[PDB]
Amino acid sequence: ARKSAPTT
Amino acid sequence: PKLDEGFYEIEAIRRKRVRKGKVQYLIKWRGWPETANTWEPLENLQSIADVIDAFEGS
Repeated sequence: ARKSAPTT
Repeated sequence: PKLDEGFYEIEAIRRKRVRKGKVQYLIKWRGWPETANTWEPLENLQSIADVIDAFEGS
């Protein structure tokens, strides 16, 4: 699976 | 919508929502803390190959 990087 | 460069394993599907017309799932990631949970659309969680193999094996 792929993951979304968190908001910065 | 920028992806983490890595590949990761779903531990659990925790919740569902609709954002901007797209369903997303709250994912607990295997080997990562609860504070690392993320909301993901289906395409990030499931490849076309996954779907086909799952179908052909059923």
